[PDB]
Order: sequence, then structure tokens, then C-alpha cells
Amino acid sequence: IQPYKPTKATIWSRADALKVNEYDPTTTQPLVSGDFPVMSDEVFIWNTMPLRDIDGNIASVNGWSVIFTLTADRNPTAPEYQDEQGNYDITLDWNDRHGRAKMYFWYSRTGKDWIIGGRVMAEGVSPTAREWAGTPVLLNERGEIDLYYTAVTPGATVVKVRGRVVTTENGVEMVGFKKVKSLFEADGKMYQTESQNPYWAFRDPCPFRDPKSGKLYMLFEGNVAGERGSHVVGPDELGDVPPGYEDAGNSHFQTGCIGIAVCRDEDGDDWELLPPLITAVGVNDQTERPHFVFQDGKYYLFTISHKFTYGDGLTGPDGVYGFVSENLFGPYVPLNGSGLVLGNPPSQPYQTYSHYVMPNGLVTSFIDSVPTGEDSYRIGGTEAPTVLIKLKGAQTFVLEEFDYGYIPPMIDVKVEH
Ligand SMILES: OC[C@H]1O[C@@](CO)(O[C@H]2O[C@H](CO)[C@@H](O)[C@H](O)[C@H]2O)[C@@H](O)[C@@H]1O
Repeated sequence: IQPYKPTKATIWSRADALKVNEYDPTTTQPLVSGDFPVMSDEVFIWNTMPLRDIDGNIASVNGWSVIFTLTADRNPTAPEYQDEQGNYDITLDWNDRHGRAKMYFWYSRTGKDWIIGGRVMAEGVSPTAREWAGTPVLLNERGEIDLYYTAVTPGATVVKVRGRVVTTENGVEMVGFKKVKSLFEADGKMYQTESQNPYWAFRDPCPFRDPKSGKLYMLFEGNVAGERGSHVVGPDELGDVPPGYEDAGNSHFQTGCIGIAVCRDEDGDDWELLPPLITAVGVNDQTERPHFVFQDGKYYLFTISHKFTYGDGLTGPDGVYGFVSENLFGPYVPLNGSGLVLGNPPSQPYQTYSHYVMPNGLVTSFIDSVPTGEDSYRIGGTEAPTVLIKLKGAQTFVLEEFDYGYIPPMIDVKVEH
């Protein structure tokens, strides 16, 4: 026997979070311009999910780049959104997007200047009221796609639906996305359930083939199992805090984690829940959109979070956080010492969200709210400038800003059926 250290969750501790620097130019997203363009006058988009293979390669099909988006109608004539002076209030319409979210696709031969394709699933196919985020996995040269996503209301369930991409020289269609398959939901012993917490998270599936083992796994956002308010911020969750920083306040209410599941097959059909990879009890309630970059034989695990979901006595920016390990199952250490990879600038703290770090170092995000004066701001619901980062050991560095919604392919796949 060669003994191995057992697998354990990596704790993102309060002491790690005290290192978060909101004023580091190497980990700050470039300022979004108040004059940003808007990709649709009919729909809002936000969370953007590039088509990719199971290994994480961003994929074009017959030269066409393809993105999936969470999407909501714009409702400029809705009486519910007219203010006291009878004028449309975009903020109310934008805030209601989550309750009416659906998957759309878009396409382009340039990786930008996206052409709208419309809804992925026809009316009546989705079993739930909302479609929340996931991953569109291109399977083969027949153009078959498994769309892994979150079916929300009733419950929050990781699901998948099989369909096919078809291209012509004029554009792209998504066909046959007809049968949604339940994969798993929160269990209550490892991941928190709605019964334990009405505000539980269980979302954002990110399937991948492990480059070392070749086995199929899947990341997702969850909360650490247990009744809301029952968790304890003990010595390990506090970590090595300095003198005067021992008070955890009511931070036991913040219980985010990055979960992982394993597949029993190569087809992503039958999944088993594993214990969490990263836990943030006392630190942040929302470790959203977990995803990997594999580089230099290491595992770079990114997650998106909010200023507002930090534990009592802690703060940091909205944006990208992340961790690195030599091994899929850890131990992970926080990137840049704190975990912060790409924070919104404090002057425009909500300019972007739902970032996605691609293996080529490009980070795509959508525009949320951009200030245009002392009291005034613009709503986006459209793609932000892409920005290049470099991963180097346990450091990251912001390098270069690219065009709005720039998502170039890493591979092209020849599709015929
Ligand atoms: O629209 C749901 C989708 O959005 C993400 C990121 O944009 O999470 C956002 O929406 C959640 C539901 O309202 C919020 O709880 C969360 O705070 C917010 O960031 C995804 O994580 C999710 O699939």
C-alpha cells in the first residue's frame, strides 16, 4: 500500500477572505463604458454558456461559433413597469428576468456580433417554470448536444436535454431538444435542501472529463447540508485570523459550497453525488457557476460571487474567485492568497456578472449596471468586453481587453447528419 491523504473539502476561510483586495489592478476588470452597445431590443441576456466539448474546448460547428444564454423578454409596454409619470422603468423588468428565464442560442462566424437563434426548447418541453444556467456539451460529428441545465420551480434539479445543432451557410438551428432528463437534486446530508433552507442554491452544472483519469464528473453550486442557522463557524472556518478579527458575527448563515458528482458511464446518464470540493461556511453564501481550467497539470477552479453574500465582518467585490490544486480532489489553495481573481472596480461595482474563464484565458461576462452620473445608471442585459487573464502557479494577472461578447473558438467540429 502507498497511503494517500484522504479527500476532504478545502475550506475557504474567513482569514483567506480578509486578504481580499478590492484595489488590486492585477485582479480588477477593466471599466465598462457608459456607451456600451446592446445586442437585442427584444430580449435581455445574462449568463452566457459557449458551446464546448466534454474536455472544455470552446467549439465552433462548421465554422459557426455558438453561445447559449439565459434570456428574458423586454416588456417596455407592460403597465406593471410604467412609473408615476407613465414611463417604462427598465430596472423593474430587468429585476424580474430570473422568474421568466429561458435558454436561447446565438451564432456568429467571427465569435462576436452574435445573431439571435431563439429558444432552444419549444413551448411545453421544459418541465419547470424557469431554465437556469448550465453547459451545452457538443458530443460528436452528428452535432448531438447534451444541454445540462438547472430546471427551477418546483425545486431546483440538475437535468439534461439532448438535441442537435444543424448549420447552413446562412446560420444555425437547434433541433430535437424534446426530452428533459432528471439527473439529481440536493440530498440533505451533503448538500442543503429547500426543506433545510428556502434560499438554498442547487444550480449551474459544469460537466467535464477529468484529463488525468478520463472519468466524467460535474461541478455545481450548492450549500453545505443542514438546517439554515444550524451551521457553526468553528476554528477551521474562521482560519488563521489576526488579533481583533475573532468575531464571526452571524456568518454561520453563509454556507456556500462547490459540489461535485461522478458519472457511472461515458454518456453522462447516471450520476452519483460526492461530498463538496470547496466550502465557504462563515465566508460566502453563493459560490456560483463553478468551472475548471486545466493548465500546467493543475486544476484551476473558478467560482463567481457577490459582495452582498459575504459573511458578517467580511467584504469583497462581485466577480471571479478561484482556487488551484495539483489534484481534482484537492487540496486547493486560494488564487492570489485571497481567492480573488477578477473583481469589479469599486467605482462600477455591478458593471458585470456571471463571468466564465475559458481555457484560452479569455473571460466573458454580461453587463448588469453601469453608472453614468452621481444618481444615474444604465442596465445592460448584453455582453461585456471579454478580458484576457493569465494563470501562473497560484497567481492570476489581468492582461488585455477585447471586444464586447468576444468568444472565439478553440476547436472547430465538422458536423453532418
Ligand atoms: O438567472 C439565474 C442564474 O443566474 C446566476 C448568475 O447570474 O445567479 C443569479 O441568479 C440567482 C437566482 O435569482 C441568484 O440567487 C444569484 O444571486 C444571482 O447571481 C446563476 O448562478 C443562475 O443559474
